[PDB]
Amino acid sequence: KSCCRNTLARNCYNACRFTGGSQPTCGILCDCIHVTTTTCPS
Ligand SMILES: [Cl-]
Ligand SMILES: [Cl-]
Ligand SMILES: [Cl-]
Ligand code: NA
Ligand code: NA
Ligand code: NA
Repeated sequence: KSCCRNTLARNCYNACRFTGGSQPTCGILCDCIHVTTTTCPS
């Protein structure tokens, strides 16, 4: 349920997940967060 600060960080996150990274890992490595709601903070 991912949320990233910009598109460079977004690509970071998707590639991280695809090559085996857990949610918390990918959030840490790509400066992203996970929410239980339908939208992210600006
Ligand atoms: Cl996970
Ligand atoms: Cl991991
Ligand atoms: Cl997280
Ligand atoms: Na993964
Ligand atoms: Na984990
Ligand atoms: Na982790």
